[PDB]
Amino acid sequence: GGAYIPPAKLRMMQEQKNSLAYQRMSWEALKKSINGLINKVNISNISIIIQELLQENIVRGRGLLSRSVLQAQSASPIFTHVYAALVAIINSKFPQIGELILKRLILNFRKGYRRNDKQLCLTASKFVAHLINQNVAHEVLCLEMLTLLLERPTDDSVEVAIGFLKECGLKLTQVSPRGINAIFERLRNILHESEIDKRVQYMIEVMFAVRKDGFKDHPIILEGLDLVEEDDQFTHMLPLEDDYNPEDVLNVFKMDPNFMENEEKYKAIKKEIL
Amino acid sequence: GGAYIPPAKLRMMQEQKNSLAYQRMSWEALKKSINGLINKVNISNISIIIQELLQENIVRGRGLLSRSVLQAQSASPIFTHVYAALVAIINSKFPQIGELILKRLILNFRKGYRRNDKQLCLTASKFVAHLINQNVAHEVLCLEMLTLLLERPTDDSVEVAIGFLKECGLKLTQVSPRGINAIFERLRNILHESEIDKRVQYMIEVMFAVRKDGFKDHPIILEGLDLVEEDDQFTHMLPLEDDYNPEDVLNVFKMDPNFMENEEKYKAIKKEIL
Amino acid sequence: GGAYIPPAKLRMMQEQKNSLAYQRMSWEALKKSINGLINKVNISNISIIIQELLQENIVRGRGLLSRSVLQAQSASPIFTHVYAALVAIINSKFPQIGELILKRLILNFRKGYRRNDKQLCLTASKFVAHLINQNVAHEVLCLEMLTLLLERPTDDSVEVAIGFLKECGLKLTQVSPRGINAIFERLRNILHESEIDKRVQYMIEVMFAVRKDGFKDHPIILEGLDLVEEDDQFTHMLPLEDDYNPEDVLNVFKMDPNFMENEEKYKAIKKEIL
Amino acid sequence: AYIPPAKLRMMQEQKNSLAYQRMSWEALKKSINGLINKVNISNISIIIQELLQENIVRGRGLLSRSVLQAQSASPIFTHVYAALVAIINSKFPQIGELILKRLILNFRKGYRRNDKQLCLTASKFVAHLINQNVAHEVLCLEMLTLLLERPTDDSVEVAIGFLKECGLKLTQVSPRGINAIFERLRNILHESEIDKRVQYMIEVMFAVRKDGFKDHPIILEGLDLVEEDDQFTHMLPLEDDYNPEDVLNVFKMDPNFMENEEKYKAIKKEIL
Amino acid sequence: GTSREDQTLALLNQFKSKLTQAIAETPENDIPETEVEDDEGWMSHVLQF
Amino acid sequence: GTSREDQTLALLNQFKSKLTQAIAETPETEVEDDEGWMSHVLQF
Amino acid sequence: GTSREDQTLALLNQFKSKLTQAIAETPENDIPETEVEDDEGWMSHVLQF
Amino acid sequence: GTSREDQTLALLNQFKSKLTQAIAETPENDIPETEVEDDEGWMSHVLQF
Amino acid sequence: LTLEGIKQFFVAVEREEWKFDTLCDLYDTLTITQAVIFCNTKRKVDWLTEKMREANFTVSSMHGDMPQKERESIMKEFRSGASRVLISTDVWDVPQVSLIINYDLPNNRELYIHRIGRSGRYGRKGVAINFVKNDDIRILRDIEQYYSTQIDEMPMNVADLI
Amino acid sequence: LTLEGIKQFFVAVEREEWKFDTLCDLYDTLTITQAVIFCNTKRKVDWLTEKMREANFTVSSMHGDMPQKERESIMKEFRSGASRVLISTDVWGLDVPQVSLIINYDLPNNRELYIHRIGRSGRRKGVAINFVKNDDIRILRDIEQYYSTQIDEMPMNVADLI
Amino acid sequence: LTLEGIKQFFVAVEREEWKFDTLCDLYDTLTITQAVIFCNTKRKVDWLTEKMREANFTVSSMHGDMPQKERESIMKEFRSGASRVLISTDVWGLDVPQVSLIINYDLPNNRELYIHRIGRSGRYGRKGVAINFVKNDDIRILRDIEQYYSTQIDEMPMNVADLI
Amino acid sequence: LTLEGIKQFFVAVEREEWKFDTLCDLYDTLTITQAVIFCNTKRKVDWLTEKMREANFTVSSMHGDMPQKERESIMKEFRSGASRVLISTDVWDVPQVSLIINYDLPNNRELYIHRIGRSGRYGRKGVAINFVKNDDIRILRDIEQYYSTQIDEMPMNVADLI
Repeated sequence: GGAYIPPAKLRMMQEQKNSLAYQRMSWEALKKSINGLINKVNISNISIIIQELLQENIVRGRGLLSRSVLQAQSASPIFTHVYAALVAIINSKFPQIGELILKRLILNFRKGYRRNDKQLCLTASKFVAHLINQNVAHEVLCLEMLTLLLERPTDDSVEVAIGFLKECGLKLTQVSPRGINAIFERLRNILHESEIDKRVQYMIEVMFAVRKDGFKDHPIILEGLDLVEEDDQFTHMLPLEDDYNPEDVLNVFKMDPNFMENEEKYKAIKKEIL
Repeated sequence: GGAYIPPAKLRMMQEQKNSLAYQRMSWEALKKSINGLINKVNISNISIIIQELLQENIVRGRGLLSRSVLQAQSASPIFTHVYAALVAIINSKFPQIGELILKRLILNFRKGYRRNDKQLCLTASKFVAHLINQNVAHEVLCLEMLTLLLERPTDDSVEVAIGFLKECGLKLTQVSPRGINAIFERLRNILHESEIDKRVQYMIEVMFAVRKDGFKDHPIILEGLDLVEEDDQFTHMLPLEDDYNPEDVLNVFKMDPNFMENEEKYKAIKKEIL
Repeated sequence: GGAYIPPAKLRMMQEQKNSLAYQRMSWEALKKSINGLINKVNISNISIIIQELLQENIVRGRGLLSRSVLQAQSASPIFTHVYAALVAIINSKFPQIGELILKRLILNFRKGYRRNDKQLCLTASKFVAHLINQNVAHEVLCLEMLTLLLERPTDDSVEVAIGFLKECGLKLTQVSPRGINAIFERLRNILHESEIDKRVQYMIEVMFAVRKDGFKDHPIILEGLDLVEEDDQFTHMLPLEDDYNPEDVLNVFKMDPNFMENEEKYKAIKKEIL
Repeated sequence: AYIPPAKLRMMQEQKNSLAYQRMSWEALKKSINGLINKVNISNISIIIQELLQENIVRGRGLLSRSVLQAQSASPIFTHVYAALVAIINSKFPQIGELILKRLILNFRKGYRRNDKQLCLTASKFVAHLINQNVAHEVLCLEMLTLLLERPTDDSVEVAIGFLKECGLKLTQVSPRGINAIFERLRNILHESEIDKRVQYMIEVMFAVRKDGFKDHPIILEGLDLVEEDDQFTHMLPLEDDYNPEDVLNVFKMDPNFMENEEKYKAIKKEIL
Repeated sequence: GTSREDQTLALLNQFKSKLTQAIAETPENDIPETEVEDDEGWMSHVLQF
Repeated sequence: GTSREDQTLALLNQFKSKLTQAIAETPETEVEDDEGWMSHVLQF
Repeated sequence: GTSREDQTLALLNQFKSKLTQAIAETPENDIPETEVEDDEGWMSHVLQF
Repeated sequence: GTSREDQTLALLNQFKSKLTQAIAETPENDIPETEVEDDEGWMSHVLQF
Repeated sequence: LTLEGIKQFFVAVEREEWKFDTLCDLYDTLTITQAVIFCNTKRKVDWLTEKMREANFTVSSMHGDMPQKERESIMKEFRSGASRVLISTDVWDVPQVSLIINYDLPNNRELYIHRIGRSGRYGRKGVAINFVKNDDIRILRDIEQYYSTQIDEMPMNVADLI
Repeated sequence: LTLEGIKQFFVAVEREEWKFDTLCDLYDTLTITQAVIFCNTKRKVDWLTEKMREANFTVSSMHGDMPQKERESIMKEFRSGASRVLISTDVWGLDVPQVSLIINYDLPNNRELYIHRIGRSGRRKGVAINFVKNDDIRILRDIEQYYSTQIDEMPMNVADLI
Repeated sequence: LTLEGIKQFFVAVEREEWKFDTLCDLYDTLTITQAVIFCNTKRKVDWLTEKMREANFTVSSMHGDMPQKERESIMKEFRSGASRVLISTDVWGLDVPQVSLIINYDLPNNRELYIHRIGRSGRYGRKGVAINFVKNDDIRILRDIEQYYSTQIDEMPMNVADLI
Repeated sequence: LTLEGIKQFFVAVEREEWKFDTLCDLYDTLTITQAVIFCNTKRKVDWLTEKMREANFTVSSMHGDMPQKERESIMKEFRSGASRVLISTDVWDVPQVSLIINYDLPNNRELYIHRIGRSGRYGRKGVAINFVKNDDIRILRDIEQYYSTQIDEMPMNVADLI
């Protein structure tokens, strides 16, 4: 508890010659800056947001950036795609952040699936789909998720699976046609040989209609976000079933004795990353 | 006769190609879907209900939609206005459906007038009024109807005529002031130089009072249903006296050899009709 | 204990019907066949032995094949390269077995490093090098291993690092010139700014000579083993430091209820893998 | 079909009297129209001087109609137009009086005929002409009293939009008039049957009064170009009967043509 | 504007002519007794609910 | 200053007199092209 | 191209093997009654929002 | 090409960070005396055959 | 209150799963001016109004727990024709109700007449459809005999019998 | 219109200097889907949109002087997600369901506009933040009393109370 | 985007020399709120804005080579009414309601850009005027575009001042 | 030459027919780097290399009749690791030989030590396997006593005793 005070009224109180207290201040400042930038990101400003994010030591704060991106995507799924694009850029320069984001996203999806958390399933699945579209994650992840949802299908499972396929179906078709054809064959078999509600059969029908339309309402990446060339991207292969450590300890501040030295090292790398 | 069966228990009974039985199944499904949507229509959902209706093949089943709209309007006149708005939208995209609805509506009105069917006269007249208000039909129709009712005036004829004038008077005043002035002159002439009941005389007096107010208690279109711009609407001009063919054959199923081709053609124009 | 019996003298004793005993007998037979095939492999017969190995259910016995290849490479390092080539082929068809061998090899290398097991360190490093050469493993593994060995260098550590670099230096130069240049600058700095034995000067000088020679005595892949084109290979990226499970339970027999179904499924995949 | 002017110069050439008058009249019309299309804040001075080089006294009706048409079609720039008028009126008051008369008749014509857009544009123009001290503030107060005597939804809306533009000037010049207007606005806000939306705009009008009309300044910086002692404030009430003098827009031969042209050049070479 | 209304009044007068001549041709509109048909005899008919 | 405002309000009161007296003499009319303005009310 | 597709389908088949075998060891997927854990029991679980 | 090299060097820098930080927390790398374990204590260990 | 003149029907929904799918089918085959659908529980009424609004129905919801003054404001909205469906439980004025649907059969019997019945000789003649499951059928012919009325199995021909 | 369910907060920015620095700080501590920023004057809205675009915000600006048709064309851009914040003066509920936050960068001069800014039509539960200065606190406790609602001082812990 | 409702005109300037002389004449006979002038090349837009400022026009210039951030800063100036004409090449409909007129000072060599220049979106579609400066070489491309977009472009009359 | 340190084994193949089937089984249970297989005759070495190459073995063959220089050129191929098995009869140079198999016991005894024996004190600790048939056991226990060594029956556990 306690009343919030504006930061201006805080700068008049104390001032800091740098090491321990500086590290704590800079850690909190980095967290605030990353959170603000993730709140600012959109398609029209993706480039400037990328360069301003790269000006920050995002490898030291890779857990902070991961947590902020996941929170933003979970709370604002309308922008999943651009978030993915953002990742797709940073992952092209610092793959460890992409791997970290991907692993905690997979654990989030699995937790939601186990916990019967609808909205979290939808958000995590959409994020996985658009990270697949940006070549950040290997397409295997999609196919295993769809097989999981359709092995013993329920109404809700078919709904979440069909919503997931809507987003990544074009990429799956270009990359793995036989897998998506198997998915559609299973969809037809469930549409016919199963007792089901009219709504879910209608959803299967609209999925077949969108495939017949060629996913014209669900492109891979919208114009303005294809910013990493296939040959320059680093596509992580993380299966769904593997046991992962989200490394939550990376979100908590710890003092490093060579702090200023590694900070200068990151500044030297930043004067290289353009 | 025969017992009603729930649809779920019917999907358990038989399942189905480009065969004829598919055409009949889709025909009945189209009829049921159109009937349900017309039962759903109101002010708060008019736009989304329109887009959901356009997903159906309304060109092959234009007669079904026409007779469904007319049945709904005849049974629930309280919603004539919104029905008119619905027509005003579809007529803006597929004028043939508007012309068909107008033709059978005029024929219905003439049949009711001849057969002295009061409620049908009231409903058909209100529908014609609100279709003129929506610029779907030419104003000639209203004036011809009023002169018809007031040529050989009776108590009931003058009552129905003034009730119709309440609905279409503002549009008639805006479009044809001299015509409506002729209508009012005839009303005065019957009020004085004609034998009538005291009630209808009182109603003529309050009608003159309503005209002096400029029909402000009977607006053209209530806010939320003026959805087609004057320059984009197609106003059919159908006089009252012309002989029309109701085209009842459009309500009965017929096999077309180019069935799937026509269905895909309708989908291709629908991906254009927004 | 107990006396060995020739297999022929066993055929007279018992005969067997996909029950449990069939599964166990086939498991032992698969293990023996894999061991024999791994003993047979060489450069002149790599293709025929690959196709004969693929005839076996190497997915069911992926742990058996992994430990067999690892044992053979550990006992006969003279053939590491061809073993790597074998992997590069099977990994192109079943990446999971390549991932298994890679994980267990990294864990073996780390165990040997901790336990000061010289021959095991050399063997594991040579295997990792040639798996890097065959595009089976990501180059980061090399660079991390060299950085570990050269951070606080001792005589033995520098020996192991230089022997490891001899095998994969040309591939590292083609793929990651800046990393190997950092390695060579570090090597020079140890040659100069450290008090050392004559042996390590000789090894560093001969390494610089080999770089001047352009690794002509240590090519990436010998003629006859470049059998999978880069675009068809699946390069697993496993860093050195990650925590791995060797999955030793895959080396012990366990009954699966859908055994015959899975065997026929593998036969179909074999009729697909040529 | 229209032909570009270059191919038109090849057809006929003139030699400076009877036939000439129409050619010079049409050239004056085109030049005035072009200049009025060009005018803005950044170029008001050069446009003023180039306009003054033209015989704007002989073609005073032409300039008046051109300014009024431009303002009616492009109200986004009314203020600058007013400023332009405010300059010319300072040098030739009769042209300002003529523009004001025709604008008042235009507003009355639109008001009677229920022409929304024309009422809005004419009211904005009169407001900014009062702001420039070209017209007497009486006009504003009379217009608001007319709009608010028997108020309707549309009348209150146009009145509130009109008041937003000239309220600061009315407050500085006639505080009692504008506070009486606001008292009527409160009385209509409460005891008058009106739509909720127009009540909302009345509330934002009271909010604007509390803000002191700071979003609607008298004259934007760059257009206050005539100091008070050199301006001539015409006082035209709303109700007076005016002749717009449309005859000034039609060509007529004058026997002293060249003399009148030279007289204008002599008068212009004195006022700079 | 006025053109559309001129045309509309022309159509209306044509209708009134076709109506009054149908009232002329009907068998004595003061005392006609016909059957209750299902289609129409409408142009001459009058309302009596 | 205040003299100008007194004079202005005098003119305004004369206009208001002519207006309130113009509303008394007014009587449904036609759509003329010039003016009947002092009595008219706005209805777009 | 087709190599990537063969590899992805191989990984998918390994997943399906580990999946169909995980529901066998789970206590009777027709009638299981478990706790509401916070981490995962996911491979056997089914969705019911 | 150069993209793969930038990414690999980034991963290498991550490894170097996790390595130099592992030598800090280990008990005095100048004079450590531990047991002979069977799994790993590897990141800090140094070679002595 | 009495039931004379009110056409009463029932449909063998056989179990809850098909109830909603039946309701929609009804709207696809009948012509309905407005309707008020009665359910037993309040959670069920909320679930049904939320799932029907998903199908783009204009619905107003009502349950016995809100004060007697705010539901006046909800039924004023339903009477104005802003919504064409009213889902409610038992609490007790609309002529436009073409149809009355008991999505749930009444738990205790004597409430049925408060749902479908009409007050006095002059009362609006309507049509009522009862969603009966194989478990609820026991109460169905338990209620038909008490009020001595008749409930007919709905026919496929019902579209021609309003 | 009503305020029930809308969490209402205020922060004592104490003077204009710290308003923008506070707003930015909010964006550095909260999770915002989209937001609507309300200012009293149109010049303040222009300055704020220019200063937020300077901070690389995707903003759409709106004021009461624009025509009733161009304002629709701007809100169509804001609803499409092209901009993630909408800064506007008093013009109207709102036409964006995903608005996580409404910020009164300025408190309304007259009280009766407050409910048109943050209130909801037919009560989505959202959060509203009021930038109150030491002069504005009188209007704060005039609005607390007029609508009979309560506005709490925002805590540093507000990030964990959505 | 489509062209239905946009009154489209062309004038036979016959060659480049008289193009400017035509443009100015238009401003002396038409009523323009604001205008957007489209030319193909960047040197031509530079020349045209430099000569129009000389003619006391308030003009802002724009080309596809400037960064995506400075063009926002100039179009903000043009939308604010600081300038009354905007001369630019192909970068994108437009986001200015006050554009009474759009002039293709040059006809586009590649045709399919024409709709990005003159076309408007239905919802925000304002009925406007487009005038094309066609030379004897541009006449070939002029009526090649009429059939593809299925629209019609009429030769401007001298009476055009009275037909908006 | 001596036999100390060479682990010496024998397997009761019982007759020639099972020799090959045993040899293959060895390759299925032991880990072999390279091996040298000894046969008495050139007939049998030719047949055996043909049968092993038929089984996809990389084999080099050698016999006493080819010149003393071509046999060196064949052993250069075997030492290069091109072949992993060398089958030869008794002739007159590979450290990588994990295994020496006497597919035949030597007919005359004094050759045995020339086949599997090592030269000096520390040549190589290796393993030798003798394929003894029921007729060959006499030669086995003539060779055990002549060299005063002992050869043990190989166990199935031999895989865990190198």
